[PDB]
Amino acid sequence: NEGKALMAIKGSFSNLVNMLLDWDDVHNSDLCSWRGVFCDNVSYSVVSLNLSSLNLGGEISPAIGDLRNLQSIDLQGNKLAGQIPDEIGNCASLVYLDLSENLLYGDIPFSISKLKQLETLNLKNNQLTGPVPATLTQIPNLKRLDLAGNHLTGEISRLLYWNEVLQYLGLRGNMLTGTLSSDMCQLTGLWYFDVRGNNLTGTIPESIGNCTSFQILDISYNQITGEIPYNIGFLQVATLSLQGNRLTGRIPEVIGLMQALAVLDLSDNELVGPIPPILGNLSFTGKLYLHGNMLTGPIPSELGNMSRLSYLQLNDNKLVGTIPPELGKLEQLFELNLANNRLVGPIPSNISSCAALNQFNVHGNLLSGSIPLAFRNLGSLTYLNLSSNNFKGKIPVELGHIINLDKLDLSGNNFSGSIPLTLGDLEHLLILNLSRNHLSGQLPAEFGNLRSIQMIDVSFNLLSGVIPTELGQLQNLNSLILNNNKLHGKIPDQLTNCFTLVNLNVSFNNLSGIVPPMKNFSRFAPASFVGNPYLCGNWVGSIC
Amino acid sequence: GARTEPDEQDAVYDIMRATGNDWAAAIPDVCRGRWHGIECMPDQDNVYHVVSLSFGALSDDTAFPTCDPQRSYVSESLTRLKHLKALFFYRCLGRAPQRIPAFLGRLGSSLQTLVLRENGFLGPIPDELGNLTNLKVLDLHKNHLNGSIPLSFNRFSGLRSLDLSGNRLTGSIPGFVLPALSVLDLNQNLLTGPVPPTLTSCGSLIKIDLSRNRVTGPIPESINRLNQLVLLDLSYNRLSGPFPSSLQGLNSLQALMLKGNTKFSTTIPENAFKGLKNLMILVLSNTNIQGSIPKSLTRLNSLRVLHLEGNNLTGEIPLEFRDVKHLSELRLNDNSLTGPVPFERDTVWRMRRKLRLYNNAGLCV
Repeated sequence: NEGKALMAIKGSFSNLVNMLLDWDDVHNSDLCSWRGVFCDNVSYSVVSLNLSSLNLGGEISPAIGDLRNLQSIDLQGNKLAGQIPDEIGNCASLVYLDLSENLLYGDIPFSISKLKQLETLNLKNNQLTGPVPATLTQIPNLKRLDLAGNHLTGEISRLLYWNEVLQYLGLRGNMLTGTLSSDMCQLTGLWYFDVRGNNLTGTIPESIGNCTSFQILDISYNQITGEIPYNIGFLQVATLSLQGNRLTGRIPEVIGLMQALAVLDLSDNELVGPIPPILGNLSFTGKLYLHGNMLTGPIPSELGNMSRLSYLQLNDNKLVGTIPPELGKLEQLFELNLANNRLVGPIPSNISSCAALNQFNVHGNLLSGSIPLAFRNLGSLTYLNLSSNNFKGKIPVELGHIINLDKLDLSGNNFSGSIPLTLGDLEHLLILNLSRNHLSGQLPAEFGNLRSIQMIDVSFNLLSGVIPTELGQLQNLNSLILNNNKLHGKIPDQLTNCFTLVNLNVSFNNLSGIVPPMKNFSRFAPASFVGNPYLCGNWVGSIC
Repeated sequence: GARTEPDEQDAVYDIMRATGNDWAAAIPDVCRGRWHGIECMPDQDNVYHVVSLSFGALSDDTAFPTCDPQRSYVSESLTRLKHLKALFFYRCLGRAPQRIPAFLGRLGSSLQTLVLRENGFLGPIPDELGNLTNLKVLDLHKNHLNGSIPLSFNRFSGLRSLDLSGNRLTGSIPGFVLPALSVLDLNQNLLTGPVPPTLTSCGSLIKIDLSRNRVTGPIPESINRLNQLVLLDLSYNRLSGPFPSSLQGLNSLQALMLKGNTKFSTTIPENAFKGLKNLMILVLSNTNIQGSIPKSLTRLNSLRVLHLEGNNLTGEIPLEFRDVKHLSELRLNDNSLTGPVPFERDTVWRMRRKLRLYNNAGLCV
């Protein structure tokens, strides 16, 4: 009788090659010891079925409704298709239902509302379509409602928000329209509110400060308009995720009193005005994402009072002034992105006290002076984008002693001197863009030691000498851009051993000779070699 | 330099001692040593007052204090908390039979939230719960409550949410006119009599759950006044026909369930369900509905779920159903329909088992 149902559930799968060989109603007498089934030790009836992560690949048989004493179902990660069968609704004792990570389609069945004992409804990441029905408000014990990763439609009826026992409202990534409601703060027991990635218009309700039980508020990427209400300051959230919307106005200063905050993301909106300095006393936040707005004024030096700040993104704004030296108090700063602003002055030396600093990006500003020497102390540095600025001086020798550098962009500046040979021993370097400067001397042959390198750009400089012949050793180099220099001599024959060299631009030099047989000569641009007087090829502007 | 009001603090000590958590008696200041489950707020005079008090494993990241099943009880010292705004007890079970204490009325004007959910309370609801004049949320779900719903609930003028589900309440539903009432949940009780007429005068109602009771009579033709009503569940009662001639004033209605009113015994006029712009769920199964499936159901735009199984429906399935491509569940099984089934391979192969037509001897092809 129960083995009947278990056998139908097995038979409704597909890819069960050597999978449920346990399940054999006649060669395996005890159905209470088959793979993934659990009975209670008194009636020996199925109460819990966990076939997680087996890729059984079929459908969910209606016979699952014939295990009346089921308390837990876990069919996650099995490439299951079809609709959620109505018969799950007559699993009256069901307490936990997890169908996440499958390919189930259709509506959330009406029979789901018959499960008066249900506490966890996890339907994450399927192809479910249709509305979030009001019937889910008829589940008196539901604590976890995770419907993320589907194609659900319609509005979030405010009927849903009248619930005292709900803990987790996960609706991320659907196509939900309409608005938030003020009744949102009636979710008096909720700790997680996630509606990111939908299409909800309207504004943030002004009474949202009544939602004091929330631990994570996430309404990001949603097309929400209006301003940030003052009462946002009464939230006790640790995560406030408002990014990717159409918010206007200034940043409410009251956000500076939310000391329980750990992640503050106001980015990719249309905010204006200054960065409120009160943000300094946010001594427990580790992520401050204010990028992609129209902010104005300085990087407040009080940002250095954020002891636990680790990820600071202020890029794509309109900030002015200097980089505050007090940023060097952030001993735990991991990533610093000040790109695309109007900052001014030197890179502060004190920023070498951010020992754990891992990515540093000041691209697109008006910074001045030289790279301070204390940057050699940034041992953990990995991404270094000083591009498009007004730096001067020579590329420091010590820059080569940052062993973990994999992306180095000094382009678009006014660097002088010759390239340090230590740049050649950046073992893990993948991208090296030194173009658009005043670099002189020879192109270093030590660049041959760049084991991992894939892109080398040193165009628009004053480089002289010869194209280093050791570049042929570079087995991952796919882009070699040397144009607009004063390199002379012949294009090395060893460049043919660059197994992956797809793009090469050595035009506008003093190169002579012919081009050697390249195994990817046709993938090059037409003007790859123009502007070399004594270079002999089959193009206009050559003597041949 | 702020401190908690001393009598409110000693009252907190005694409440906690009565609930099984004698440890709270040791905190020098409960309002500044605030635990999860207690909330204080200061007046202009820099003195803290207790405002919220919660018990039971409602959980979250954090959990509230639980109650020792051998010792706990609700202490009268709650009346010493003059400023209490919210009181939570969730699954906080005592040793033995305990009634809802009448002294809860003695903290009247301050209280706005009274939640006594699943606590095993017995006997009748105390009448003096009507003293809680500013109550906006009242939750007495799944207890064992004797007798009638108190008439003094008339005094909850500001009530937003009333939940008395899962008890043994008897008598007819008293007819309060609560102008701000949003959710009314009285399902799974033993209520009788007709649908109160005054029900249709609480216009803020978005949810009416009267399912699993003994309510008799017809659906009043004045439900059209509930222009904000989202969910109307009248399943498993003793309701009777007919439908109101017109249901057009019920926009925002997403779900209407009348399943199991086994002596409803009327027909569905073509004119009945026209105009329901947001109707998604319509369950009319096992109600002895007579006549022919109105084709107007075809033109309901938001309709996803249509349940008509277990009735005395007869005749042709409207051919206009051929043109319906948004139904996810449609049950017509166990009637005496008679024509040829008019569904396209298109939607037959999409719906599969979620389209039920069996046990109609008449049906063809």
